[PDB]
Amino acid sequence: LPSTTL
Amino acid sequence: KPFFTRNPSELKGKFIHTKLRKSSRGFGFTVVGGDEPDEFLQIKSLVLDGPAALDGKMETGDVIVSVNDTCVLGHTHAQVVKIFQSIPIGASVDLELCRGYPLGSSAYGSVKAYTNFDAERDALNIETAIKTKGVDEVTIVNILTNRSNEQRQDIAFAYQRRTKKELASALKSALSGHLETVILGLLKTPAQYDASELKASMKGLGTDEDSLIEIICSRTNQELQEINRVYKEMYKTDLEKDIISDTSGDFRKLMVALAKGRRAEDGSVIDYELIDQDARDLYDAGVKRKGTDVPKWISIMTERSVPHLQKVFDRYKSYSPYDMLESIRKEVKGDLENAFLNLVQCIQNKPLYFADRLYDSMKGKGTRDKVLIRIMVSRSEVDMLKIRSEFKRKYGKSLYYYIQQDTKGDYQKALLYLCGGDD
Ligand SMILES: [Ca+2]
Ligand SMILES: [Ca+2]
Ligand SMILES: [Ca+2]
Ligand SMILES: [Ca+2]
Ligand SMILES: [Ca+2]
Repeated sequence: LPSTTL
Repeated sequence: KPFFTRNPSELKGKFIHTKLRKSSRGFGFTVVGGDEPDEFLQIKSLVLDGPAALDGKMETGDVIVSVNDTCVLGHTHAQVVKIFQSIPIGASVDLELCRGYPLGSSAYGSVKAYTNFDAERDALNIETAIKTKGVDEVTIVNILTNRSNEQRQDIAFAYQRRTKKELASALKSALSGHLETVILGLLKTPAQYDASELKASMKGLGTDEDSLIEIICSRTNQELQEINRVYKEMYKTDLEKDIISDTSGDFRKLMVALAKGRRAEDGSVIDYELIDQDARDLYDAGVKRKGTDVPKWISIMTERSVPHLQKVFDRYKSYSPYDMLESIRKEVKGDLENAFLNLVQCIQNKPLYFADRLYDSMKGKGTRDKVLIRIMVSRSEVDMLKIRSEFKRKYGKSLYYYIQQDTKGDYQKALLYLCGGDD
């Protein structure tokens, strides 16, 4: 599970 | 595994080049993938009125090919994220994006995103088909049954902008019969489709409990929150209170309870004590009891997780000489019996449940087109492949074959496209 806000 | 490549010459779709200026809140998009070694990085979402969305080129599911002139095919999520965060406010980033690979589709749907998707071309083609002398149904079916539901929302959007007429209005006027029902059903989002079908099943004292049961018993919590939301948007009443109007007794109780969609989520640990406890409780409440304690059945079957209930029904066979379905058919009757049998089928094997409903809709004189159509529309991007393999295992011939025998013309062709395979 790979999520991040850029 | 999904498709990967380190070489841009081997990427399939189309390429988008964009330049974004870093704002006080970053570039305004989240990235997914890049932990498994051979994994694309794809755009998961965009911040509305943020730099990426305001620019308008980036879209969800786009594969990130390169950043600032450096290929990042096969970069980890951590390496890429670092590249973005190092860019100072007011500096810009160049992004090469590949469009055509899917994000997050079901591996068990029959209908897949079309990879060379051109919403504008399809809108143009469907318009040309609608306005052909004696409507060109083949093209309409050929296109809409081989686009994903969200590509159809894009086609509808482009069609409305090109003609200033809604697509669904133009097709209602151009199509007729069961073909009309399929195509109009396909055009709705899942929540809109299920909401309108729920509405139609409650159109009065002539309530179609079979359809209300099928949707309410088979939809997951997530699916139901969305249904409860757009049902109130669409019909300016809560789904719950329309159920309270057109149902009564213990049947109303069980339908209200399921339709809330707050079943327990899948636990991480299997609870063997509670499994045996529930299995005991179900038996106590039914076969071994005078009459039957319906409230205890509603409570357990609507609240526990689906994997937990699968093990409860197995463990129940230790206690009852009749399994859960046979007990139901002995303890209750009518709409309540129907609802219970439908629910237990969905918990035990949801694809087999739909395969049997499809078989029932065709096996006899004529066709229960309403059920046949709703299942093929609603399940086509969900579990149609499991439904087909369950149906073939049990009935010997494919689902395709039964559709061919029961339906004809463009209606049949639309249903076979939704089915998938050539047989
Ligand atoms: Ca480059
Ligand atoms: Ca025609
Ligand atoms: Ca009894
Ligand atoms: Ca035993
Ligand atoms: Ca039949």
